[PDB]
Amino acid sequence: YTSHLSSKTGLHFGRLSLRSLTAYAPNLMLWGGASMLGLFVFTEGWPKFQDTLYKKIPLLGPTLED
Amino acid sequence: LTVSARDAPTKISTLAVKVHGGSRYATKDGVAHLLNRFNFQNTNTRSALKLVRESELLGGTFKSTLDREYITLKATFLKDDLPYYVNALADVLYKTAFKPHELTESVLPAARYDYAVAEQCPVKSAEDQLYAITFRKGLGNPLLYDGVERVSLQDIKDFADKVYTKENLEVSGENVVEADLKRFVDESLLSTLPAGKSLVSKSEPKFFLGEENRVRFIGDSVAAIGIPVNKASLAQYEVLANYLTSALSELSGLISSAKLDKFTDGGLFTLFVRDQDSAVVSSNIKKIVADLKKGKDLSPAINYTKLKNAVQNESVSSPIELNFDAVKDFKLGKFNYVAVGDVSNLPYLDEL
Amino acid sequence: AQTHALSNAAVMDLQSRWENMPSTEQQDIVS
Amino acid sequence: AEVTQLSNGIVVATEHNPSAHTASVGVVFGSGAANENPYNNGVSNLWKNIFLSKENSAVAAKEGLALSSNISRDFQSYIVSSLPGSTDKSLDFLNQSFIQQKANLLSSSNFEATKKSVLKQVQDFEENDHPNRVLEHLHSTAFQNTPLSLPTRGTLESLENLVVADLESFANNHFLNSNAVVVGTGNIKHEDLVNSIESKNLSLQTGTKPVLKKKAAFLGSEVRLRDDTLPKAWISLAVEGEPVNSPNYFVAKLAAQIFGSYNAFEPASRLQGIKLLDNIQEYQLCDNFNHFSLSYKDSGLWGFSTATRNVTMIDDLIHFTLKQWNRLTISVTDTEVERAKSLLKLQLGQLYESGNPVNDANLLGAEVLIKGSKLSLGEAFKKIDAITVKDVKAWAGKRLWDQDIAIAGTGQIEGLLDYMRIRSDMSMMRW
Repeated sequence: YTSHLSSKTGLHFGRLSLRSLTAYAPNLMLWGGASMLGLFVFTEGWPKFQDTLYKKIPLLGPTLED
Repeated sequence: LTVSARDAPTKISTLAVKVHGGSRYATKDGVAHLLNRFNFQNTNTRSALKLVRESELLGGTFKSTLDREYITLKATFLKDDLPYYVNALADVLYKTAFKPHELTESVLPAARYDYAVAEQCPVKSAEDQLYAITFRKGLGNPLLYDGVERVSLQDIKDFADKVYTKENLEVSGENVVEADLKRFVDESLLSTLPAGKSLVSKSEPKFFLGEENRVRFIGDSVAAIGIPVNKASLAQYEVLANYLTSALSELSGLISSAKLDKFTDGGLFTLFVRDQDSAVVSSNIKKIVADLKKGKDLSPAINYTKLKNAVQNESVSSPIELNFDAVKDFKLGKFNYVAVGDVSNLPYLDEL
Repeated sequence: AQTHALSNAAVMDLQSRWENMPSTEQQDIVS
Repeated sequence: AEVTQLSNGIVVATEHNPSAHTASVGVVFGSGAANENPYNNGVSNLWKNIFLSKENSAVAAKEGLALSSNISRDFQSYIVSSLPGSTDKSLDFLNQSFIQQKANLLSSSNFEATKKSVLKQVQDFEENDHPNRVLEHLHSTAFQNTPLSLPTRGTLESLENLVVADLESFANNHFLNSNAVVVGTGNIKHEDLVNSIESKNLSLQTGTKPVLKKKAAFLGSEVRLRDDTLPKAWISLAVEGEPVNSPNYFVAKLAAQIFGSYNAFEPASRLQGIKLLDNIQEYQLCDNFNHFSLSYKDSGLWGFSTATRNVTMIDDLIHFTLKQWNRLTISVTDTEVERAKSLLKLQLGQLYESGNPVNDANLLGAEVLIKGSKLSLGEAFKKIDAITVKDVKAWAGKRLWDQDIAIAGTGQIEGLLDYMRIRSDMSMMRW
């Protein structure tokens, strides 16, 4: 490169760069996915949440009858 | 400012600027080393690293060595990245900034570390003592800032303006096409540095022989010896140095080094003896000096010396082509001495 | 040539582990 | 200027280069420390030393030529340097005093003097050096019960228990013609191409090398020699690299050169660098780096060697280096990869094209035995620009992620936490 190499500066708010966020986007996306998965796991006794969970999974969780 | 280069099919290259200055030309003792460690940083034109880390990003590294009379600056690069490196090197060789508040933290700790790791080994101390006692306040000087005098930034700048100048300079690089460099220095600041004067020496430096020194270092004993050599007869000492240091002669399993440092118009034949104890050294050096003074035929090592000398050369600035044919004999005359480590057992100069 | 006192690391290696030796100098040492 | 190879009984190779003018001719035997059993260790060392002493005394006195050697794991690089116009004499001496005859060489007196000299040398190496010692220990602990862990120098117990017969037996079981070559790096063209094959100029002991029953393996371990007498500290991580002749040599070399060397007491190194170097430099943590990824024909080692000065702050240095390796295998900036490519290019250019013919000759011998043909650096440069972030991601997902490590250091290691504080934190639980 004779002589100037035509450097460009990437966007960054100090430490986080656009490259790092692009690399981490699916990671954080399914980390939020796993977080909500565990949230559904933790809650089972709410009649509202139990009612919501009953319909979406009807072939594994038909457990409401006395 | 005459330059030279050599063409190479290989696709790695390096350029060197050989400033004809260093310890010998330092007005104050501890300024050459500090200047050299002060060299590649904080140009006025571009920052210390914000525009020199791009050298590594671009495929090349920087180096600024030191010697007895060469402030050598080197840079190894690829073939297609030459003009930027020439411009950067000329910029650093432009006495640019020498910022005041960037010495008490930048280079002085580096100088102290370098001195500490270069003074533990008694070989270096023996070399320094031998040079100082043989050359006085001429060629010899302390190669390293030991802090004995306070040296001020004004003095550093004065030395830099004394040595860094267009006329007293030289540039050479290998694996670089000649035309590129021959027309690239002029397209750079190296055409604008003021023309000082060539600090070369017309005649041989004055030498002193016979005197000896001693110290009381804590460690392995070493018993250096030195000879003064002039340019008229310098082949004999080189061939003898290689004869000793090799395995050709029996004085091989006890000596540590017998190198011959080369100057413009002279040098010091040195040699060393070192051992863990403080009794083997005395007998070893006694027999070595006795046999050397006896006088040994030296011709059947010329081919070995020629091979080692030729293989030693790696730089474009080839030293003078020594004539290795007028070597017939040798007989030691007058010499010098330095003793380091313990002294109570090492022999004096009278009975050696 | 009828070596005498064949006392090298070979014999200790023989007594210690014979199976791990690579089946090639075995003939030499038995010879 | 192009390397030439053939196969006429004994492989002959040549890397012509009329740049330098120090002709070198020698042999590169494809065996060494890896090709020999634990009980008789320093046999190669003893060979090299008896040569390097008595043959040196012979050659210099007779003619002008300085002979060197080298043993790394499976070489005996008995390179015999010479002048450009003095190669025939060097070849004649080599074939008259190394292959045969060995009677004028292995006198009991010369052998015994060399034996005591070797003992003294290995002893003071054990008592003085330190980074080399921990590297040798790292090899000896990574490859337990395998003909690769034994060092290239040997142990005093193994050194003392061999006199003549073992030396001759190893000579006749490894100095054959099947796995021995000739290398002529320097400025010769084809005189070596024809003079090696002559009426009798040929190595004795026709046959084949005895094949090793087991080649190599790996397993995590520690060999620490904690002694507070020594001033500094020494550690050396390791992860199993990639063997030669594999489509992973150069990508591993780049994955090592990303982090790069570092010397904390240099004005021209602290300022440059990448994240770990800055985050170390804020405090005082370390004093040296050496990212090395060594490879051998059986298996290779990707290592990380330091020799610090601070003693209380070992854990933080290790933690930061591990998090940086995880960062390497999770996400790398494009500029980092480009800088690594450029640096590795220049490093290879310096290493393979150093003016000293001996280095080039040894490397050519290594490659010709292992690869089967020399890989000219032109192809290396052509195939190195193709290395891309996805490839390095993929390679690190295999060699690095949750793989057993081996460390071994001598000094004040005591501050170092034993195993589960340096192993189970290579993923940091959030990838």
